[PDB]
Amino acid sequence: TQQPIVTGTSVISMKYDNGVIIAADNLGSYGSLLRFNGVERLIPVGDNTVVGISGDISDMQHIERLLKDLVTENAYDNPLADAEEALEPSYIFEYLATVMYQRRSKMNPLWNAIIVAGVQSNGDQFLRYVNLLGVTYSSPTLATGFGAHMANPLLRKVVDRESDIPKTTVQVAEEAIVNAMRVLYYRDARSSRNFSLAIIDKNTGLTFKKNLQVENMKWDFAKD
Amino acid sequence: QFNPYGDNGGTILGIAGEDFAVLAGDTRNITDYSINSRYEPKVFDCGDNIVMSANGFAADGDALVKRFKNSVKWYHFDHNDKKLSINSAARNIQHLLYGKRFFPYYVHTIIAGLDEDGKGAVYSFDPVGSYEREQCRAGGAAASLIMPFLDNQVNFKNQYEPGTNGKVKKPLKYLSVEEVIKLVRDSFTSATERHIQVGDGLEILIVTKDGVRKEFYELKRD
Amino acid sequence: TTTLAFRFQGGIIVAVDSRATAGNWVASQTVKKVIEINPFLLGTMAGGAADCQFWETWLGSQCRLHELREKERISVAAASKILSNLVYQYKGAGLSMGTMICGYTRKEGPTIYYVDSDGTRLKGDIFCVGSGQTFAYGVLDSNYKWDLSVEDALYLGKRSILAAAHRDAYSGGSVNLYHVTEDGWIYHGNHDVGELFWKVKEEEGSFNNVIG
Amino acid sequence: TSIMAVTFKDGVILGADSRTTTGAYIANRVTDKLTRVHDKIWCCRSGSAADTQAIADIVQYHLELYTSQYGTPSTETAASVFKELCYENKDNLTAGIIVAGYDDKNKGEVYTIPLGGSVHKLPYAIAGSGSTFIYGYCDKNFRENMSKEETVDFIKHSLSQAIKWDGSSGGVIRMVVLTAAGVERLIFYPDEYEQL
Amino acid sequence: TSIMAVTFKDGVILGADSRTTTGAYIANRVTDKLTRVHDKIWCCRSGSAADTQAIADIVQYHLELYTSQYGTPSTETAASVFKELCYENKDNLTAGIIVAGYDDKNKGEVYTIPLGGSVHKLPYAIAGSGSTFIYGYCDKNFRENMSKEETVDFIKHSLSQAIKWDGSSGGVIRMVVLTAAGVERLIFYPDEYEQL
Amino acid sequence: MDIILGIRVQDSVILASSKAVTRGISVLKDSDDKTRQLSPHTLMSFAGEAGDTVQFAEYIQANIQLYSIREDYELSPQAVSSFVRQELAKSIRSRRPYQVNVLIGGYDKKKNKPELYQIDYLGTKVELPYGAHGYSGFYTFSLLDHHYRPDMTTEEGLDLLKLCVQELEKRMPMDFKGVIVKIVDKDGIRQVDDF
Amino acid sequence: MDIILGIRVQDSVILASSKAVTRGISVLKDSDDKTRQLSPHTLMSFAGEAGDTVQFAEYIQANIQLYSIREDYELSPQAVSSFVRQELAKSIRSRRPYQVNVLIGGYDKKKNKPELYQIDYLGTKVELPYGAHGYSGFYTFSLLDHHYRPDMTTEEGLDLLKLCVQELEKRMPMDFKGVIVKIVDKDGIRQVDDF
Amino acid sequence: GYDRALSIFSPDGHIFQVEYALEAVKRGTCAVGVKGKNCVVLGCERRSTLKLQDTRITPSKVSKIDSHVVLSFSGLNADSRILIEKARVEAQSHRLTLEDPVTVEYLTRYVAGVQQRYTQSGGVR
Amino acid sequence: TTIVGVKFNNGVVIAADTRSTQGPIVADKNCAKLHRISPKIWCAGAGTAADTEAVTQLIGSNIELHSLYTSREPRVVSALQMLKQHLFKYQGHIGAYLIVAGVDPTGSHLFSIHAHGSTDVGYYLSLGSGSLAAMAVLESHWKQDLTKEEAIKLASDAIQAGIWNDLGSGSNVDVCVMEIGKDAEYLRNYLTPNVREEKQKSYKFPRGTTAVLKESIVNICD
Amino acid sequence: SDPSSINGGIVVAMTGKDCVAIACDLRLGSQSLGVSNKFEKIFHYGHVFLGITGLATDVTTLNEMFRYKTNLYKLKEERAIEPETFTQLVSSSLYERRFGPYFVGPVVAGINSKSGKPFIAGFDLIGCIDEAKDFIVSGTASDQLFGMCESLYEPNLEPEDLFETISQALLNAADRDALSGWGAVVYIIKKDEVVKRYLKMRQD
Ligand SMILES: [Cl-]
Ligand SMILES: [Cl-]
Ligand SMILES: [Mg+2]
Ligand SMILES: [Mg+2]
Ligand SMILES: [Mg+2]
Ligand SMILES: [Mg+2]
Repeated sequence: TQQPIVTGTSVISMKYDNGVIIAADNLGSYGSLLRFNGVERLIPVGDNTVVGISGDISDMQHIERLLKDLVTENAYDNPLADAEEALEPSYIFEYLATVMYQRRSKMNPLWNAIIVAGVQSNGDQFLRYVNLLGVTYSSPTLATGFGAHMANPLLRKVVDRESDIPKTTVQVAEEAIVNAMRVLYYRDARSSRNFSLAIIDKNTGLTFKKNLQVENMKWDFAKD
Repeated sequence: QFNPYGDNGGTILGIAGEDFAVLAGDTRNITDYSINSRYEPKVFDCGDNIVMSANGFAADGDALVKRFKNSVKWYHFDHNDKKLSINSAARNIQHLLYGKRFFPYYVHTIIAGLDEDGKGAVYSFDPVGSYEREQCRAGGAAASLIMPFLDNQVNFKNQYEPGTNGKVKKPLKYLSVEEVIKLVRDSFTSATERHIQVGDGLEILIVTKDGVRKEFYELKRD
Repeated sequence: TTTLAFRFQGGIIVAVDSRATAGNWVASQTVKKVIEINPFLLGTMAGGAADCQFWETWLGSQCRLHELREKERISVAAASKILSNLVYQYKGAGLSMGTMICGYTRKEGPTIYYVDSDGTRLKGDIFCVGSGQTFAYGVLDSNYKWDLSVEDALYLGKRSILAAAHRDAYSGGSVNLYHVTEDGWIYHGNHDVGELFWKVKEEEGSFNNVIG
Repeated sequence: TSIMAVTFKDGVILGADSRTTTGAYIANRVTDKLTRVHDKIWCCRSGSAADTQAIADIVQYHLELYTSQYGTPSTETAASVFKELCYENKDNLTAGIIVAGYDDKNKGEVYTIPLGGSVHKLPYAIAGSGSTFIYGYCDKNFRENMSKEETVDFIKHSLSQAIKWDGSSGGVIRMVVLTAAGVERLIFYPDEYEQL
Repeated sequence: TSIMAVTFKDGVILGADSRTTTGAYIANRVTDKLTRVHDKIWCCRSGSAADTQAIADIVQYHLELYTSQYGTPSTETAASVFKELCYENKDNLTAGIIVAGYDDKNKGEVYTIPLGGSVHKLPYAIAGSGSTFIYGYCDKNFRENMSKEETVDFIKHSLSQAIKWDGSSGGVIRMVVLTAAGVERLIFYPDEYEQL
Repeated sequence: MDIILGIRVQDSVILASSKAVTRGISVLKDSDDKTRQLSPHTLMSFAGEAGDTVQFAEYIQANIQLYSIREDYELSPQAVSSFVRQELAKSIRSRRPYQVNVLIGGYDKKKNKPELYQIDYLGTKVELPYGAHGYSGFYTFSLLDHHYRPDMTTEEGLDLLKLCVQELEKRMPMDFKGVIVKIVDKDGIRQVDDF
Repeated sequence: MDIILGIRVQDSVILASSKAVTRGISVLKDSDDKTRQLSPHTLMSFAGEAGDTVQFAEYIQANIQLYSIREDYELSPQAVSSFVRQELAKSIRSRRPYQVNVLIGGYDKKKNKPELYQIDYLGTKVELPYGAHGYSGFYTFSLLDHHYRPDMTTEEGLDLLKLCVQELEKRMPMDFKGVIVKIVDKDGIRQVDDF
Repeated sequence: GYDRALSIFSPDGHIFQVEYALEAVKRGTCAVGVKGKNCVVLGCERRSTLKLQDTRITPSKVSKIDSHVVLSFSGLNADSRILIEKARVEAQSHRLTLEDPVTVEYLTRYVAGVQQRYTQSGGVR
Repeated sequence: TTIVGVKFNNGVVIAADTRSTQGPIVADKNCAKLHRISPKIWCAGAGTAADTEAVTQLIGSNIELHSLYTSREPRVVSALQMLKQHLFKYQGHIGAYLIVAGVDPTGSHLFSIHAHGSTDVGYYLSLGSGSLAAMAVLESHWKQDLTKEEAIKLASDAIQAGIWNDLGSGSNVDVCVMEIGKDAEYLRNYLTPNVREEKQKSYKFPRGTTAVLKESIVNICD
Repeated sequence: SDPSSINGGIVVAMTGKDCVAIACDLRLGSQSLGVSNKFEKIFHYGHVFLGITGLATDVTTLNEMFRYKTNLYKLKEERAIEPETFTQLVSSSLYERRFGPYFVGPVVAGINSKSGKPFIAGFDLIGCIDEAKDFIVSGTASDQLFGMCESLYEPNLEPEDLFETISQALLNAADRDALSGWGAVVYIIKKDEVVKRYLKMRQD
């Protein structure tokens, strides 16, 4: 039994025609205090996977170490560690999902909501969610916390079902993600303006963007 | 305090015919008032012509299915590739569930297939392993909406022969796969209308001696 | 649940309902609450469905192992005590069971043991167990004699379940009858309350509280 | 909330953020927490939105009725009415109010009224959840008899920090200037104040 | 507690008040919250006095054993040991620790470890109950590559305000300077810092 | 308090009510009459919270007797039962409700019919051929479902009642010290002394 | 469970134990023997938590019988009572204690004296001329304080016991369905069939 | 714990430790059992190189396992006490769970099972 | 519920979905959440359904009497003041969450009221369980100087966001447009994007299927 | 101790072609104990029919209250109250007890005598009107009734067909609820004739 201390808010993501996009702000909240501002909550694993984590940051840092160790262990006695036997997004997810559900079953959970975004070896987009309860699900768009309530509706207007994915470009997808991040800054009381964004494309690979800012905001007051 | 359980909503439904059995379930997955996925399947082919669904808390549901699938694998290894009969699968699942009697899998489990005489079979479980073979069972969030409809339309309950003064009951007969799928679709559209956790899509797995077939239908997404 | 079993001149009658409930939700109307342990032993189920079902089939396995090891069918006393000693180990953990172990052996004759989840084990001639036990007792006690015929005893057991099925909201479905003799148990059919009630009302003239 | 009021040479300035909060959800990001109870007597509202509005409405009614009979009320009088309501209904209220007004005799005055309903006359006052983070800054930077431009910069910088650290604070920085000249409303958007 | 550690040109300086509390009673007004875990790796202690001492003692033991086998440990290594204890025993600990040390390669480094047991490497860190009141001040006044005298003034002014507003903080301001030159202890009494 | 029963037969209503008054681990009395005559052809038995029962019974009795004097007329059993129900229906939303359950047995002289009404402390009224309050019902209802006939005589009703008391004496945990039996018919109310 | 009594007279110990087994609102049995013979001249009655009682009684019985076979000798009532006390004294600080109260009536053949021991679930042992467990004592102790004499015969002890049962049947709230009476003397243990 | 396999097979397929245990039995005083039409009689030799014995208190050669079964033996006296004790405990345990005293066959089967266990357990002879 | 309000050029528009729930069950699939306080002042209500209807009728009643008393058309701020003081008096126990909008001699107005009695002003607002889905759309697509047709589109789009993404909201979209100088136009079921598909089967029973014990004519006349 | 599920019971109403149907079970119990199998839950005031589920004492009280109020209505108005008007009266009366409510689930059914339009409506325990074209459900088996009605119902059923649909809806819903059943009554209502039928159902 735990209670989360230093926390991270929404992680948002979606599929597009050639890959997946994922984003998360750089804030480490301490209750109502917006304590830490240089926190990276997107962690790449290899050149084909990005794990976005919300919830308790001490547990996030533990998960970082686990993923880091997983890369090391996979390389051992593995001549094809950078080829056919490289870590897939599906392997990384299932590992985390196993851990999350085992920890909930021991009544000592990792207080997190996690989204694993990546591209498989055959070019297929991978996007799946797992949380402190061990609950897993997949969808064209996935989001945690406030993102689930405010981002998903916006991202679902772009990709509402499976057939919309081939029709969605990386430009359109990134635009929707960046817009969603702005909306979260307007409305989530534990969000920051600064955020990171990652694109995993089956052609251009992993593009990791740091120090992005929410811009072009409106602040008008009605009369009465 | 940490609460290890959650409710992922959705509903499932199993019907057995003479030489077939269906196991249906909506594809919506939820927490509270949010939709997690519009298409997250929870009815699975487990091999040996057994289909299974464990509806309720998805994490427990997935764990159970995963363990039973594994049980089928080891049953082959240990007993010379022998086919696991539906009755044996049922009993095995009882022990899986009751094994966690004091920290239960929060799921209503239904399996479907064919018995050793080739006839359609549906078995249903409570969260701690009590099981029973039936012609008919709905499980999950909208079970209370669907089940009485099934009593009326599958088992012809409260239906008497016209003109017989309520003395002669409507006789029991097996339904064709076409008739059964009509009832499944109507059951799920009705459940979608009146239950908020039910909708998005319907996935039906049909089991005959030839194998396992799938059918998908859209449901209302509101 | 309503379950009963009583001893009489011609052996043992065992009668049970078939309803399962989750609160006010009627979960099933076709539950098998009698388990056939061997050709001479019966077990009744009341309380937790899984608890009863799981441990009473387990009991059957322990009885089978006894006759393999001892080359002799287990006594009703020893069979009931395996179950009672088992549940006593789990006392406090939250098991919910009200069971009756009924059967015949040469050394014992017809015998009924009441076993429940707080470890109580009682030999006796008459027991009614379940949420509708009191309703069954009312009818059974007021019509019971030792010298009942096999035909009358079967009816009284059936009629007692019907009485409880009617009044107790958490009892119903159908009646399952059993008769236990020196030659073993004999099944006397499933009797749906849907038809049995009106049949009994008309033929017996009882149930005048109900709109005919 | 983060709110403050600061006296200076020509009068007094009130300042506030614009965020209203139901848990971690921002129910209103363009809230006006600076409220008129009289021509040149205003207040900053913190605590319950419902409570503070109901109080401010009653006070405005009292001062309107006061004015009809006895002419313009003092800022002290206005603070007394706020106190009377906050003190006598302390069990049923969550309201941290700063009262600020301009007389010609008394110039700029600031009265703060915390949860208990006590009154405290100060040169400047800070209140609301976000005020905790700027006690150090405000104490070190406040001077008496500042100019209008200096006081505006003091409030802007102060609330900027309060907003930066308090998740319950944010949006724009609204201000109200109270002088002999009249009443001036000021607004400052994130793009400006964030990068101070 | 009010505690802080600040990196600067020549290394790093740790700062702390001297108050230990049991409720509103000051159990020790001359507490030393700046503790040596290695020659030039020190920590600031906040939270439970018992927990933080027990942790610091274990860490000192680990680094002594580390030094016997592998030579001088890095400041990062020291922070990792603190984290390991704080994270794995999070349910049974109340310890907010700031770790600060001087390498010759890495110069001055500061790692803060809050309640959960997470690690955060920063240019400077503030912690303890009194830190809340100086987030505004410290953010506005901190610069990178300050001189020794500037950094001492920054810590002195900051903790002065933290002490002024936090009832749980007070007494003297102790500081520890970590540079290539060595280890220097500084103390500042109320009469000096109060009237800043 | 505890056991109160009622059986309506062809020409009469029979009420049986336990004699025991228990407080703690002591049976304080074994000859308690848990009934009041509301009018010459109307009898009310009662069970429930200590004090409340008699206080309520006598309050109703006073009101019906007041009515009888004012109008020089006897209220029908149906009218009395409705009055009692309304008083209990008021009571349940009072500051302190009457926790009293009652049976009302009466003979309607205008209809020449016996009538039995079961009313609980919530004000839940039902007309029944046979009635019971508390745990008694869990045994007697099923018993009466089997043995009761609508055309029975008063003597047959008493034998049917003996069968109920015997069952209760066998299976009830507490000693309720037998019952006082009273019959309500065309000739009024009388007590059976040897039961 | 509920009522267990014990009376030590000149030449014997008499134990009386209620026959009722009640669960909920149902008396499941009215002929229950709440006693076990530990040895030929030692008898133990018991009352308390369901299941625990018989499980404990039979566990003690097995241990004493084991002792008897090993040593070809009968333990004194004092020795048996001390063994039982220690088992209960262990039990009370276990994860789940035995909630069982016992009386031990025995005839010491070496001393030619009857002995009655009262032991509660905590392991509180006392030797007494007369004993009771549960609410029974609240009536019987004062009664026996008045009527008991140390030199009474077995017949006088039975009449004294009849006086206790009568009082309990009059003033106890619950129907305990009479008692099974057993006598322990120089010739061993025997049951009185007509009580 | 002491683990050594003391009872093991030899090249010819004998377990010498079990066979040498039989030699200890051969050394022991003679014991005989004869059963009649309605009884069984157990006879036992007692060697007479021991005068000045106290026969009141000296362990008897025939032991009661329960009130209806008896056990006599030949071989090591100290070893026999361990078997008798275990048998007596099993006798009471059987009565407790089965609610019936042991059969002579069952009691024998138990004692024989104990003896067998000591032929393929580590650290024991 | 999802409800919204949006200001435009020459007036204001409000909208709402048409689902009412009890727990996870849909009680009414087409309820009216748009209320008339006065001819040109309309209210959208979320929360406790009986409370929103009752508080809207009471203030509407008092507003009519006030309009007759003063010989003036009622103002939105009067309804706002009366509603907020009523709700405040009851300390949140009257669970009415309202979006009040309308036109009057002073101009066009848009406010929201919470159950505890706090009021907000805005060009765009959203309340109810689907308010986050709606507000996300409003924050994305709202701009200054909206036309009538643009504001209706934005309002209904914001309601749709709730319908699809919030399980609390569903069925249809109601709209009411209040323009200055014109009559308020109430657009009941402005959108109906959740029409039930044709059922697979007719469940019309053969006459005589139901067993009957007694028949009798019921007298309704005097 | 949940007031709405102590006694048990159910009511359902449906509309057809120029007709309405309202049905209810007959059970009155005290939790598990069935007490009465004659407890009707449908009442009428003129041509307007009202069914009430929930706590039985409040069912009785409200019937008596609405008889009271409709009788005075008729005396002053010199005409019978209509279903639309009566629905409003029910809502007002329930909301009057906002913070001390009657624990009931009333259902109005009837045909407007002027317009000829079939009308049904439902309420929560505190007055919220739920109007419906098709059907209204209430009671301890409301979930079941919702499922039965949603699947079985079709618009514009003839009185004889509507009887079969509403009866089968109630019966099969009641048999999946422990606290409902023990008999049933169905009212078929046309413009100027009303037929009342008692259904044969399982008595467990
Ligand atoms: Cl506000
Ligand atoms: Cl210290
Ligand atoms: Mg739906
Ligand atoms: Mg029933
Ligand atoms: Mg902020
Ligand atoms: Mg039913």
